[PDB]
Amino acid sequence: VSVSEIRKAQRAEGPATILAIGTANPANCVEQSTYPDFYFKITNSEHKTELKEKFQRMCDKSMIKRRYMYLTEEILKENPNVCEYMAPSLDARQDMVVVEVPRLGKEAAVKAIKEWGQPKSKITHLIVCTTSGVDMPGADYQLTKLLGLRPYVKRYMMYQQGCFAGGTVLRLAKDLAENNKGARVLVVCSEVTAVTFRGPSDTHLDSLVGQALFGDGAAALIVGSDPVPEIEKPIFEMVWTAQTIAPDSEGAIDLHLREAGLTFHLLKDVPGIVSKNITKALVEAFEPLGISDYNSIFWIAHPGGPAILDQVEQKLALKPEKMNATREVLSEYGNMSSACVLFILDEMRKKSTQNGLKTTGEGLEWGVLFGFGPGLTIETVVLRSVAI
Amino acid sequence: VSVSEIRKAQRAEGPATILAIGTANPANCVEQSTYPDFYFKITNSEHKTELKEKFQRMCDKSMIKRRYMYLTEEILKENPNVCEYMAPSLDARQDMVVVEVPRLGKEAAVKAIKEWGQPKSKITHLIVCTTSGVDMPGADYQLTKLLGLRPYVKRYMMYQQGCFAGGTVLRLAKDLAENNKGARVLVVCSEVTAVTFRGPSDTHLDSLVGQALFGDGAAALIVGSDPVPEIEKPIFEMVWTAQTIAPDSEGAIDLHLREAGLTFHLLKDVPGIVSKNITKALVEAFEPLGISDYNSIFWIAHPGGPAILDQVEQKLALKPEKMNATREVLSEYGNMSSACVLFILDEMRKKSTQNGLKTTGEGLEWGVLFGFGPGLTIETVVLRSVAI
Repeated sequence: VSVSEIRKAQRAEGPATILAIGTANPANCVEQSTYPDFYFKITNSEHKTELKEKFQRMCDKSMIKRRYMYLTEEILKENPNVCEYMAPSLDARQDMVVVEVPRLGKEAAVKAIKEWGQPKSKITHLIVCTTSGVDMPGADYQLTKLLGLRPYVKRYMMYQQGCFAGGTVLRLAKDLAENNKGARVLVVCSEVTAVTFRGPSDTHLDSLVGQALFGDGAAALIVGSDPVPEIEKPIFEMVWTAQTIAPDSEGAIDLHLREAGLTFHLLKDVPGIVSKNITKALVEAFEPLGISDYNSIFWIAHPGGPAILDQVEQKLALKPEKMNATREVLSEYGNMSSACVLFILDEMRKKSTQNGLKTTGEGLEWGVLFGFGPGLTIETVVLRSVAI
Repeated sequence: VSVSEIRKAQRAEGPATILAIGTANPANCVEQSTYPDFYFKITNSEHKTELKEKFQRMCDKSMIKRRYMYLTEEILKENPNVCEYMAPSLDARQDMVVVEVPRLGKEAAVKAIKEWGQPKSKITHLIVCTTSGVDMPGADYQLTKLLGLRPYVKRYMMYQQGCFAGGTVLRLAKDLAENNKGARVLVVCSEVTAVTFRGPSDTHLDSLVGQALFGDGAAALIVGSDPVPEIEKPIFEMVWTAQTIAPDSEGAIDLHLREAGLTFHLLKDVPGIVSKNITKALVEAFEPLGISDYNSIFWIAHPGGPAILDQVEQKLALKPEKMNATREVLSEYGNMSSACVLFILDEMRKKSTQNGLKTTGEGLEWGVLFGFGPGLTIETVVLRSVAI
């Protein structure tokens, strides 16, 4: 047997391409304007006047209009340990998210498969990504079951990943599609805040900020190299990826899975660290392509908070329109952790097509997608649009 | 800018190759002959006489002479919640393994990098895999810091994976090395039983079986395509991989992460399912290669328990020597979950080289490595040996 023959016959030829995007969110919609009143009443903290004022300002500055949440008032009233700031509550939280993560991801995945138009039996790889809960067999096994994928689908279960992982799953699917002839990767990010929700405490305002920002959602992609012309429909192409850890950012964002659920901590200035290091990330990606005008590429940035977006825009002098798709997803859905950046790609390509632009990346050729999260980690994906 | 030029210049040419292997284990060595006495005492269950006799039979049939355990008598005496069959103890368990996982992985990784002999700054990708504990930033971030890797190393944090993911990390590193010119992947699997350890209960004999089998260990690999002749030293080549879910195996092995730590459940006959499904996995892998004599290839099987090995050997009529390296690792270390198969590759190539055989695969050309675990999942990696 010749391994070099086997190897040339095994691998794909072209760039890993996004061929379909589908999204889903819990039915329960939570208005941001009145969230403070609702959250202080459900967590029994109505008597903390200075603290609720603090949360009202947080919610007012978030630039989030609404979020979708698996957690309802009814569910929360049955779980006082989840409504406390710190009470043993992981078993109850796990019981919710071990079921909700695959459920919600299945909705998003069905949508993406329908868009793609090809038999689910041609799905050869599955990436499932979440930051809410873990189990064995994982959510990857659950989604194989729920979707009726072939039992020999090759699975990649990405657990406890964090806000920066929409970039990581793309980085992964790129190598899976490109190195394997005929491979079609289903990619699912599904994030539920039932593991992080907790009551307010005036000595942990970083935990509280989280309660203003994180929302639920799943996004699914079909990724593959060598699309069949006129049968499959390219949306975006991946060209180059990177992951780095920003200097001076030790302990900026930490989340620990405990008996009281997933705690959320912010010890450094995230917006300032991201803004200070985004240029270096851009030159590593775009210098080899000869591009240095960052207003000439389309943008996708994980909206960890609005201040990240503002401080990046200001550092680079981005025109205000560059972050439009990013800010629309933040407005309608809040920070959905790893899924957010995938919703943004959907928003951008949908708006570009609806508005008659020349490419799926706002009429521009090249673009960038950034994931930001614990480490402080920056994930970079270089994208090329598709004509029409 | 041409994406096809970029794609041709970006990818590697040859098969992903294992270039170094290093292992490590906690210093505390626990003899199996006297474990029943020690465990029924540290868990305050000396009254449970019938149960303890059942354990001694489990331990005597295990074919495990010793195991290395991070947990010591001193640690167990400071953690009575850990020694109960089911007491709130995840926070204590997480505090142990969030630190011991990357500590032990770093020992293994330093050994492999020393074998490899190239500057650690040439490590471009890092896969870290564990079934014990989770945290954010992960053990991948911790090992990047502990080892001094470049902060732009591309990371793949595989958490809550199970016995079966020694195969998974090889499946993963194959695509990473093969699709990226110059990529050198450090792979670390590091497994500590402090999240599973718990007292006995005579109504849960499946959990008790876990206490007789699982041990601690880390194994590290350097994986890359296009090795530099006579600078780098190939050990094994990967040629083809697969992952499947055996029919009729729902709920065979389940592990849940709870406030009381990671529970372990066995509801089906694992040895029976693995043995009924192994032929199908071998014909998928070897039919395309023209090979059907399973005694003509070298073998690496995850030793979940000894009955898995006995029932596979019997089904296939394997000669008794085929499972030698597997059994020697089971004997000296126990089931180390995802790290186990990697120690078995290390034992086989070291014995082959020590005994003056012609290849690193016991003098044979082609081999197979199998990972077995929750799902019921079977991971298959086809390997070619290297001369000398």
